Amino acid sequence: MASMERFLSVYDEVQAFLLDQLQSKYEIDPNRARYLRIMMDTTCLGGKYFRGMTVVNVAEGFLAVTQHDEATKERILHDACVGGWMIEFLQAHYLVEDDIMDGSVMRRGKPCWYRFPGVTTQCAINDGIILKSWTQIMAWHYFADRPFLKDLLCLFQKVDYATAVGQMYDVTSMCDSNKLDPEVAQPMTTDFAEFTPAIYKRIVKYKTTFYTYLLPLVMGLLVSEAAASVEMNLVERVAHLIGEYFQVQDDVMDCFTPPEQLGKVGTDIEDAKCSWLAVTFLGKANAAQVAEFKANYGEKDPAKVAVVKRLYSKANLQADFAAYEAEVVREVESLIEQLKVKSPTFAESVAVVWEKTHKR
Amino acid sequence: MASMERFLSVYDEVQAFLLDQLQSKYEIDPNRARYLRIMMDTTCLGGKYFRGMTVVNVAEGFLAVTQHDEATKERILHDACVGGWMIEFLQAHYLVEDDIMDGSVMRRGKPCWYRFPGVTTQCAINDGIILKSWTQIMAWHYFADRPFLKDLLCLFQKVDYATAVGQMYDVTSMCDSNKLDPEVAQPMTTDFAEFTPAIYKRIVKYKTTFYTYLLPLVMGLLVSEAAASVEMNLVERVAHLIGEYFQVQDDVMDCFTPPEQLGKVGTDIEDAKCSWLAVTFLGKANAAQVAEFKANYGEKDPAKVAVVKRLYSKANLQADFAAYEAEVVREVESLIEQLKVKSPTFAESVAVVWEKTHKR
Ligand SMILES: CN1Cc2cc(F)ccc2NCCC1=O
Ligand SMILES: CN1Cc2cc(F)ccc2NCCC1=O
Ligand SMILES: [Zn+2]
Ligand SMILES: [Zn+2]
Ligand SMILES: [Zn+2]
Ligand SMILES: [Zn+2]
Repeated sequence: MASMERFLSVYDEVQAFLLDQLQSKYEIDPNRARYLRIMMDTTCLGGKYFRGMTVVNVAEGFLAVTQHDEATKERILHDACVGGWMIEFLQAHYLVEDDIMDGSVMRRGKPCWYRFPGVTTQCAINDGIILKSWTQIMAWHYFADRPFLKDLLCLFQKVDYATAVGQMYDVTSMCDSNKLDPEVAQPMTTDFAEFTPAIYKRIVKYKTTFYTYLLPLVMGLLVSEAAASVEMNLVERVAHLIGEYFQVQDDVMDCFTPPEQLGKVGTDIEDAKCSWLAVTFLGKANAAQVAEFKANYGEKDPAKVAVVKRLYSKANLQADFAAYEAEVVREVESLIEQLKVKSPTFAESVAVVWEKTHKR
Repeated sequence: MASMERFLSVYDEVQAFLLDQLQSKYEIDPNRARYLRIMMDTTCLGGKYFRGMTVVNVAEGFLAVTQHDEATKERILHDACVGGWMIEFLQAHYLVEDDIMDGSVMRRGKPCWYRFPGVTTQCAINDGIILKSWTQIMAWHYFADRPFLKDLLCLFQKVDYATAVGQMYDVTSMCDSNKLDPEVAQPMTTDFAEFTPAIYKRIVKYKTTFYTYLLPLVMGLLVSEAAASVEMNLVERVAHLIGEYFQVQDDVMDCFTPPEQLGKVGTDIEDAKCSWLAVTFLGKANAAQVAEFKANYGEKDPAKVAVVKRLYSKANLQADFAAYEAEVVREVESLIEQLKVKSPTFAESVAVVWEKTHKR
């Protein structure tokens, strides 16, 4: 069976399971079950399934070099699909909540969930809670007797928690640290002293790389019982590197990709986000460029946003990006090589993850 | 050592642990650690700690009848305190999110977290995420080698999930079920056909009773390794009964308790909530009373809210409440008795839970 149709089939199975359970054990009525079915479909489906499919691809890699009964191959691939859906639903939780937090309009060319007319924020905040709760229900049901259950649940929590901490680093990225204070409304930075590579890297490492790259890779290893085929520090290092690159591309596209192609009107400039473009621009600007950037950044006014875009275009940030891209190619290839000392197969899965990231 | 000072001491310990961990493993800076410290204190502290202290009281009960080394008594009480804080932090997560969902103003005579000037909804939604994530971090750290870890984490998830499903039942309680639909803005019910005792009971069972009563009782049993001293169906039945009673009192107080004493301006009438008062009023009203109630319920207009209050006062709902209260006294005493077949101690803890509920 091809991997993607397996993966999509298991979505239907897990949906049925969750909704059947709500009816037998949580007293749900058919109309609220329908509401939850629609919510799940709307929030979990229509992406590329990169994260969840990575769990399946890692597991397929190991299957090709490990002796197993056919039933065992099937069980492992079914666990990989379940595990992939936990990651997709964890993503779904964060997109629902982040779109409410950020007052976002669209996502993927469709309205954010909370903006649907029969949803509203009141329900959507709790729908997003449910999305994440479903990841646990899946796990406890499908993995109750599995030897990797403990390790999988402990990994998943950590990644969830890293993610939430990353969200805090992101939403507070335009504030001056020494001014954080629940009692006092937070001004935007005026010096941009915290728009540094190291501070950027911290935001991205926690907000994206743990759930997007580390967790799919390591879930593949756990459902395969293959964590001893790898040096976990190397898996972490490569995940964080690749994940950083992924976000740098997202940052660049928020600004320069046509909204119809983006799926989204990009607002990083108005939102005063600590983007790769802002940081890299500040890393090369002269005094006058820095002052013009300060006078225009983090303002809804379209005349000012267009000044920030003009500054970025004039500053030749494509040069810095190809330099960055070169260095990431270097380091990711070094790490892949180090990953072959213990697992050629695993290193090859990492290669494929890198290729899918480095092209899109 | 007295139970409450133990419990409060363990709060400080767990706080220190969480913030120290953020610094050593999650790259946090001191100012964001301070923000999280303040958030934790503001959201987790200043209640009565009923839920978390119930875990400690159940555990104390078992200690008084079970032979153990002093070090083991200390370990059990420390686990009970940790477990109690997981419940308090789970509550904190739901109050933060529910206050944002409901557009609430105050809670306990202080502003809702999201309304603090340096917080805002953008941060508060994610602060509430973190609150719940901290419950898992506590568990994995303090209970990593404990034999009850699996059972505790599986119970906790279920209770979390019941809670979220209860929140969905509550936020959708004024809608007609057959009209739920993400695509279509939801009208308030005009017939109130779903304002029934059974429908009310379902809302309350899931939204409150699992986290408020079931989880503290069963956590006490798990940290005591005492789940075999009870018939779990009886613990569930008693939890749900007592929990229902608790919410009926909250419902009555939302309407009739002075806001300065309530901690809150009560808005259940304006919010068109399926409250015990609404249901019980509809269960006894004549046609004219039902029509006046329909013309006035679920409106912000203070003239209409005062009409709904007048209808409730005229309808002598105190009578129905003392009748309800009588029946709950009957059934809770029956269940306590059934709980003595297997554990006098456990039954006595349930008695104390009932006494603290039935007086406040
Ligand atoms: C717990 N902590 C952060 C972390 C979070 C995760 F999600 C996954 C891995 C790691 N490990 C790196 C450092 C550490 O020990
Ligand atoms: C899982 N489900 C609902 C439930 C949720 C909980 F939080 C705790 C207990 C129960 N048990 C009653 C019925 C059932 O088996
Ligand atoms: Zn965001
Ligand atoms: Zn972006
Ligand atoms: Zn609410
Ligand atoms: Zn209330």
